[PDB]
Amino acid sequence: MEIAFLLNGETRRVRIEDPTQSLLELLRAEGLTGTKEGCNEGDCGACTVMIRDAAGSRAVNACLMMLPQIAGKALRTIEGIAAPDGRLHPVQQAMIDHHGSQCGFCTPGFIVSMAAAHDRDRKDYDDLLAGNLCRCTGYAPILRAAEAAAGEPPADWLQADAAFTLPAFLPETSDALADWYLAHPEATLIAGGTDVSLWVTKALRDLPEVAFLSHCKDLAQIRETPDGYGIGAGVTIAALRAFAEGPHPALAGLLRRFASEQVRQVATIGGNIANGSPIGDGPPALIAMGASLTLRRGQERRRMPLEDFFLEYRKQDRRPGEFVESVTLPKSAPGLRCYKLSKRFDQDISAVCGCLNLTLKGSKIETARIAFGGMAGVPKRAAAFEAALIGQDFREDTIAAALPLLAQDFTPLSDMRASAAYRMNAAQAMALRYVRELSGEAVAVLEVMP
Amino acid sequence: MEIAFLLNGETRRVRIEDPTQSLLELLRAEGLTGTKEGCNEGDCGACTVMIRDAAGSRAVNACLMMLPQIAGKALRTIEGIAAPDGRLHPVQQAMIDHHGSQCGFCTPGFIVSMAAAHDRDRKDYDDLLAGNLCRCTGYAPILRAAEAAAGEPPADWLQADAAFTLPAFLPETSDALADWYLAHPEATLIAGGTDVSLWVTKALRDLPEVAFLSHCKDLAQIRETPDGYGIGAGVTIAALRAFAEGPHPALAGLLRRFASEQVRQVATIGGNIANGSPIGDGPPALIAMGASLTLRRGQERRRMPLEDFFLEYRKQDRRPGEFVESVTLPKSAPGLRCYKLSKRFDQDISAVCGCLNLTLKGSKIETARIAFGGMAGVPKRAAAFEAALIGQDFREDTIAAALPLLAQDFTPLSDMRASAAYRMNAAQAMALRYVRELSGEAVAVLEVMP
Amino acid sequence: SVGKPLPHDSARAHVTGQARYLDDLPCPANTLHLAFGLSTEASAAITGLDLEPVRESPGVIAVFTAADLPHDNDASPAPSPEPVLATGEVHFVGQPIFLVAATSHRAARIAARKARITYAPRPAILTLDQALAADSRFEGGPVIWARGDVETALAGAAHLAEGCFEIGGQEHFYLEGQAALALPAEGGVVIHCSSQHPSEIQHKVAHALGLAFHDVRVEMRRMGGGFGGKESQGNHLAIACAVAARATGRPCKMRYDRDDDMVITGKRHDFRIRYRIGADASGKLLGADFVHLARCGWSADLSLPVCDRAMLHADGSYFVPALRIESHRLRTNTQSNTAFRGFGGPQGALGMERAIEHLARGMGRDPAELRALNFYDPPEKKTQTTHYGQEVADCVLGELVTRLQKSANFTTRRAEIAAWNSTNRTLARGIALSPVKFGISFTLTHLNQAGALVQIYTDGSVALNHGGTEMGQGLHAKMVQVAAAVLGIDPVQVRITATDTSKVPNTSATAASSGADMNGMAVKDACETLRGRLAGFVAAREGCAARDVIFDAGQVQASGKSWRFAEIVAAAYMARISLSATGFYATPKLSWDRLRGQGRPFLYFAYGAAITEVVIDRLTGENRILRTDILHDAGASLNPALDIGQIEGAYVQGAGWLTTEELVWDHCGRLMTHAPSTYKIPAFSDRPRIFNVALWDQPNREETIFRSKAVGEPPFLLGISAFLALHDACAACGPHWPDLQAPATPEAVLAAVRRAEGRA
Amino acid sequence: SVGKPLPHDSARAHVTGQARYLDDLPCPANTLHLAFGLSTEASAAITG
Amino acid sequence: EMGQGLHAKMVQVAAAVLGIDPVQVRITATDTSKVPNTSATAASSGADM
Amino acid sequence: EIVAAAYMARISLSATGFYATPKLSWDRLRGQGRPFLYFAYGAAITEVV
Ligand SMILES: Cc1cc2nc3c(=O)[nH]c(=O)nc-3n(C[C@H](O)[C@H](O)[C@H](O)COP(=O)(O)OP(=O)(O)OC[C@H]3O[C@@H](n4cnc5c(N)ncnc54)[C@H](O)[C@@H]3O)c2cc1C
Ligand SMILES: Cc1cc2nc3c(=O)[nH]c(=O)nc-3n(C[C@H](O)[C@H](O)[C@H](O)COP(=O)(O)OP(=O)(O)OC[C@H]3O[C@@H](n4cnc5c(N)ncnc54)[C@H](O)[C@@H]3O)c2cc1C
Ligand SMILES: Nc1nc2c(c(=O)[nH]1)N[C@H]1C(S)=C(S)[C@@H](COP(=O)(O)O)O[C@H]1N2
Ligand SMILES: Nc1nc2c(c(=O)[nH]1)N[C@H]1C(S)=C(S)[C@@H](COP(=O)(O)O)O[C@H]1N2
Ligand SMILES: O=c1nc2[nH][nH]cc-2c(=O)[nH]1
Ligand SMILES: O=c1nc2[nH][nH]cc-2c(=O)[nH]1
Ligand code: FES
Ligand code: FES
Ligand code: FES
Ligand code: FES
Ligand SMILES: [Ca+2]
Repeated sequence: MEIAFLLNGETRRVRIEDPTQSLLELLRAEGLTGTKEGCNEGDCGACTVMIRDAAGSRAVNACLMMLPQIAGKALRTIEGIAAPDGRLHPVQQAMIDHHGSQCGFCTPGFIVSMAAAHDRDRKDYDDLLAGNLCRCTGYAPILRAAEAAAGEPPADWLQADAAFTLPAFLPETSDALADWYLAHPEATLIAGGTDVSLWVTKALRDLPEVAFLSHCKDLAQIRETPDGYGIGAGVTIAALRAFAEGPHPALAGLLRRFASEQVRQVATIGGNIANGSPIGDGPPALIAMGASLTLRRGQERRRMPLEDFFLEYRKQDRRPGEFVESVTLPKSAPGLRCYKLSKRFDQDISAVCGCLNLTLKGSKIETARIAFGGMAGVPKRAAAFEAALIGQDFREDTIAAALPLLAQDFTPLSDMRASAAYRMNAAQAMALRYVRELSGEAVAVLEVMP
Repeated sequence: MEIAFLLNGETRRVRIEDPTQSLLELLRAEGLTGTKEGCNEGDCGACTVMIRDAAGSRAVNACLMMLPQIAGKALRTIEGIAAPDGRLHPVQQAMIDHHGSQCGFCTPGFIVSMAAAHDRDRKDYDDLLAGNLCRCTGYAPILRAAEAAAGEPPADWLQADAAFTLPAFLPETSDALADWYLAHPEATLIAGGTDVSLWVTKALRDLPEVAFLSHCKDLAQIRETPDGYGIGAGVTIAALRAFAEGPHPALAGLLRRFASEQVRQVATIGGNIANGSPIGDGPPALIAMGASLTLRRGQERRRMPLEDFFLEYRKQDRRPGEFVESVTLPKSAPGLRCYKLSKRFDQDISAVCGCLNLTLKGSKIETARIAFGGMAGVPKRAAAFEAALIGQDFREDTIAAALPLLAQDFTPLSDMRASAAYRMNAAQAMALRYVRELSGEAVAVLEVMP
Repeated sequence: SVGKPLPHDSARAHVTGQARYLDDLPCPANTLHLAFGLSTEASAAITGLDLEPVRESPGVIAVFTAADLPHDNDASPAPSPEPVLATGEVHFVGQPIFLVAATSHRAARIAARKARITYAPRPAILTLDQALAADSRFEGGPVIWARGDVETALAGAAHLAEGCFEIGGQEHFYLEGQAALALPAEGGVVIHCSSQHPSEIQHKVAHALGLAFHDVRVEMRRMGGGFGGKESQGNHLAIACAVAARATGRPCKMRYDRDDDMVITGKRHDFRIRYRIGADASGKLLGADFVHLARCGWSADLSLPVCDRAMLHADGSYFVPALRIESHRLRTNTQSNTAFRGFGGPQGALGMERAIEHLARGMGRDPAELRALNFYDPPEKKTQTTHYGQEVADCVLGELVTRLQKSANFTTRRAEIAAWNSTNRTLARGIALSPVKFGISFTLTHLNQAGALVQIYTDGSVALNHGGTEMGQGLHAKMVQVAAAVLGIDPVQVRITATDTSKVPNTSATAASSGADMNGMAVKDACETLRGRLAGFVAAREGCAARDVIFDAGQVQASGKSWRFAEIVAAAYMARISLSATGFYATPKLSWDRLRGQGRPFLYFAYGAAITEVVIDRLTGENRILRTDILHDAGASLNPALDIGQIEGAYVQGAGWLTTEELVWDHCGRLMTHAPSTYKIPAFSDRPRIFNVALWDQPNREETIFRSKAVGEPPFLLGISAFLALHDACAACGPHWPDLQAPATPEAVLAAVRRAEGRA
Repeated sequence: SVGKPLPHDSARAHVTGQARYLDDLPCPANTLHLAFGLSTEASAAITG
Repeated sequence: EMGQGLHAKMVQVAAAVLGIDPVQVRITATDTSKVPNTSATAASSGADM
Repeated sequence: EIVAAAYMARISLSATGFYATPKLSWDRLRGQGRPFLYFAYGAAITEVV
């Protein structure tokens, strides 16, 4: 199978014989030695490269992304950030003038992230660079660079890629997909591939029978519905974030800390769901705001409430040949609030994810949607707490008084991330937060300005 | 097409896609970088390698030898001359002990030649080594090394190779040959390939439709006949030399200076003849001794006297699909005498090669066969000179008086090797040498001892 | 040139991705790749080792075992051995047991996992107490040093504080991973690696192959980060690479995948520190008694020097009339710990730091005056000494802290914070100030030497070469700068070359923040010889005296005439004056005795101070640094930009160490945190929102390269201030001792809050 | 040592083909190889 | 070294002057980053100098 | 043993060396001078046929 793409301005056609190869490896094996490998697991950014296509351009990690995924896109690595004539991009001079590097190794990474940010005039540096670790400099000199270079005309040569294009299965339509999956129930569906690639890079696994879904425009749509919004499984977490900024700030606020921009740009909500991990951050929130999920098999089409999709740790309500096609969210849920607790704020896995949604009949608690990630083999609402909560008055003390229920709703693990006592204690702590927050008290450490 | 051979003790099977490639190249691209390239033309010996099969073992130039030729053979390169446990071969130690290397570059080749000579207890070093040039040492140290190693038991590890094997066409019998050639008259026959390889290495030419003759045992035989000896076309000059040492010392003597041992072990008399050069050293001698040549097409078989095979420079009495099958020599010819004349004695091309055979009726000249290479577009007898010679007395003054007839027999050219006047005068001189010789006087510089 | 803020020598190259690190170098097509197969037990005998599945794995070429090792099998940086491949038994999960060379990294990795290994397990020692119990230790018993008589001091003391607390390790996480390559080169090898110590890589490879040192050449041009992680664990890779090479006939490269790297290499020594400290009524310390339990791992590595340094820093920044340390270096079945920025120092310092703070809370005093009151005296009869007896004659701590507090608006802020706290019930801010005094030089004395070799070509350009290694810290630029300064020409004419034991021999590892101090001298020494030759020549030529020939700005001037440096060199060339030289340097004044704990192991100390302010969340412990202000003394800096940078980066790393960085093992010894997804270094947004860093600009008393001061490790200790502040915040939440352990993760903080709140 | 008749420094390596000369050095797969194209005139102006 | 024995003679001088056996001395490749500004090896002067 | 001891005593074990032949001076254009340090000699008797 043959695909084509632009590589640093030049057209390239390649014979894929192993569809599972990461972009990081094609690259170095071609001698484009500039993209470094620092962890090969998604967290370091040292492999960041810039892709582009009709949706625009973004920076993503080459280590997670496999070849077939870049078909027809334009790719730009560090060695092609500078202009053909040799002129440095404003982002490089900046880094030079500001001492943004010491050991060097994390640099191509930042430059590519910085460039791509520059190309779209984005300036939310902390979030944009979350995904680029540097162990040398403290970061400070890098912020100066970014800032300093933002007052500089975008690189023309990088925008020219826009004009472009104008073994393993690559469906273009949800139909095509459903047909084929149906025949190959056992296949390995790859979307973003941000969880699947660790099976090849770390577990050294080998996957035959593979299909890539990131080419199904129709599976990655955001549709306004009579009664909510229809989210396609292939929608990217970055995208989902962008959309939520309006009708679901809380959800948006959560996604902010869902991996890094480099993963968010290709990681999918479908995926985050289909993965099925009790530490997924999507499910808790969605469950809190009580969204629904839609499966699909051929032409058939079930449709449960999300929380019900999860039976047991490592096991879901999915039939042979059955695949996740979308989820649906209400038009609104002001009651939502989401808590993510981890060792470190950015790009980290949840010890516990607290998602709360309470409806009021003035001072009285009408409805209680309460979900948690990471307190059980599965994400799940906290029934006994929920229960004991209905009808009571919405004040701190009532809540204070129901906490214990949580220890019956759940019996959390212990592990490198955090001890069960703490995970527990923290779940409880989240609910006190929820009252204090709704009652207008200051509560969040990330909102304190110096 | 796939062939097999033993490489420094190990069995190796290779896929031939280009049958014209040289052993010297396979060798290097495999990285057996010890075999050097110093002229790629056959003259230096720096690429000498040792082959072995049932006839025994010999040293030959890998730059002249193409791959299909070593099939079923046992190949030893410099990197395999020392035993597997690291012991150096008697010859190596000797070279170290006697300072037989300065620059180093011509060394692996001398070692290979030296070893192969040791293998067979051969001791004629000046001849064995004529084909290994060295620019640094003066040769003397090498003869000391050769000499000091001969007193040492042969390497057991090299002898063990004897136990072995016990697109491009490769005939095993003269029949298969005749058939195939007949259908492919335009094919390029390659025997020893010491003349054909320079079309590929220096002219950079490319040959499609190729057949290798060195695998027709039946084409390389020496058969005793009622009225002479029947020499196969594939018989090597080395081989021919050895056979003639008895019944045709003069021919043998000549062949001692026909190229070098390395070339002599694979160059064939058939080829010498089919190449058709006016400087070939074979023809004049055979002509003088009056040998005849047999051609063969399919099952047909012509048969003229040798001189008649050469019509014009670069043009022979050869029919489409006809090939040279053997030559036949008388059982004896005591009158033959052969003169080679060049710039340097060993491994050199003749400026003039003169062969003379006179039969006598006591003091009277009965027959006179007199032939020359290098004085015309073709090897030819010297008719006017021969004629005027019969009936006269065999004394120096009658010869002296007939000399000018040679100027009528030949009109020699001029070139880098020698001027016309010198070629001519030399021819004449050879005649005088012949009387003087047969008349018992001292006349060859190569037989004077210090 | 020395003194100007010029950029790193490979800035542009870093920034366009042309700088090459080891895995980028081009190498022959037949190069093989290697990967170790590791033990899965913490402690056992190996009982069967079937590798057939290994040899049979695709692309594999050779497989290796201790028995295949042709000579030594030992990568330890110290006189007791540490096998590169396991000899019969394993000692921690991770220990490499055999070695695979296949035609590709993955391939090798894949094969490394197919072995069939049988073990006869044994009781394992994984915790300090276990160690202690079983007397599992190094150096046949603890090391004790004592100055004065503490128990006496403390028994009669107006104020007192006893306390015990944990300090966790830290994984380097250098962005470029361990790595190396070896190329058979007729008779010998040439190794390229990513190491801080090529001269040792030489020694170990040589011994591994049975070759005299001269047949082994290590070249190393740049590492992507090292922080000590590469002071010694570069050995196993080089050895395996050279050994596979000698056998297979071909080049062999090896690089650890991240996961392997974290499981096999060591980390910073985690410490348990137990202290009693006491003072006067006016606050002057009376004595401090300390016990250090340090987790070293299954072999010695550099534990010895490390623990020596922490003892050596147990006085923190204060003068103490009596002080005792009892230092156990406990052996345990886990990764063999090793150097990390600071090399023990931070552990010892934080020791005294925690205590003095505990002391202060004890007497309701303000920590800052308490400290300020006990700093060593400024310079200028009888100077004070440290407990090892080295005069401290250059402590500018009093001045500096003062200056910092003013510039940081310390007092006022402190109040603003109290207020703010009293109005909040879910959040509390906290702020702290901590000082730093760090000694400069290897404690193993004879390592303090360096060499350089310098060449001047006829077109006037220059090639500098020295023993250091550039791991991102700007060493090369400083050395370029010094050289251009001494020869009198513009830096642009000076090119740096790669570190190469065949050019400067017998080097020490680049460490102990001694890179620049010493190499600097050495280069200066070479350049001085060269300049010497030029002046001699100019002088005779232009009749007159050498010392009046002047080299400045690329120009030479003598007897009123002037010429371009090039023109001088060409002429010296024509005159046949050698233009090449070596240069060497040895730090003077040092002598001390490890066993006695007495001497002058250091040339001078480095200082600085930091005031960090943070906030924490009383419910979950989430938290973060809002602002930091530092003022640090880099001597007469050789390059202020370059120095500010080390200061900023070190701070972050330092804080990183006491906040989210956490190592965890499971009950069977397995490293649970072995990958960035579970070991969490400071991410961009953890940078302090307001980060002011500035330098104390004062010459060094001692005669160092342009009176500059080492600046690579010291600043790392400024991280303490963050922990201190984190603890100020807890303290603000209740009236009890928060007893905050390190690392301060949020769980950890939340625990401190509760203690102080008295809710358990 | 000066004065003794000792062998050349690379004699063992000459004699077993291990001494590498420039074309024997291993080099990256992507290495290119060159050759000049030459004048066939003793003296002339190059016109095209 | 071009076949003329220069590196042995140089190893020899070195071993003599240092007082140790030649085996302990290994020669390295000529390299202009190690000894600079050299003349071509010629004029039969390689070893003299 | 000496060397190791020196290393521990911290003595540089590295050194460059240099040399320039003395006594030379001569002038091409005039054809006068001492262009050479000394002269090499020898003799050879050859016999041929
Ligand atoms: C660096 C890093 C940081 C991360 N941070 C977070 C985070 O903070 N929070 C979090 O929740 N996760 C995080 N993750 C993991 C996260 O689940 C995934 O990265 C992502 O959400 C899954 O998107 P994806 O398309 O790549 O899933 P894929 O990798 O494409 O894999 C999805 C899994 O589900 C299957 N699948 C995919 N699509 C479908 C389909 N629609 N129907 C049925 N099955 C399907 C795939 O077979 C695979 O089994 C992180 C991962 C890494 C790489
Ligand atoms: C280093 C060197 C030195 C040499 N020195 C001499 C010298 O001393 N004197 C001298 O005479 N020559 C010399 N030669 C070449 C001489 O012809 C050949 O070296 C040898 O005699 C040709 O033998 P061949 O088997 O290699 O012919 P090939 O090279 O195999 O080919 C000879 C020609 O004959 C054709 N051919 C071969 N066999 C037959 C067949 N039986 N029937 C029809 N056509 C056939 C081939 O197509 C080719 O056209 C020298 C060559 C070299 C490389
Ligand atoms: N950027 C960067 N800086 C660094 C390191 C590093 O690996 N990268 N290693 C540290 C350690 S452990 C030391 S001991 C000093 C070395 O600085 P120096 O060479 O001048 O002594 O670098 C410190 N600074
Ligand atoms: N074996 C060998 N000897 C040789 C040469 C050579 O290439 N190989 N070059 C000659 C020339 S031109 C010189 S100038 C000398 C060099 O001797 P020296 O280097 O010791 O000055 O090599 C002479 N002898
Ligand atoms: O005293 C030392 N200090 C060091 N810092 N980094 C490495 C060091 C070492 O070996 N010794
Ligand atoms: O006088 C010279 N003699 C030489 N011999 N070989 C090289 C020489 C040179 O440059 N000059
Ligand atoms: S290698 Fe670290 S994110 Fe790709
Ligand atoms: S400069 Fe070293 S990691 Fe960024
Ligand atoms: S290379 Fe010269 S004879 Fe083959
Ligand atoms: S040793 Fe140099 S060519 Fe023979
Ligand atoms: Ca490490």
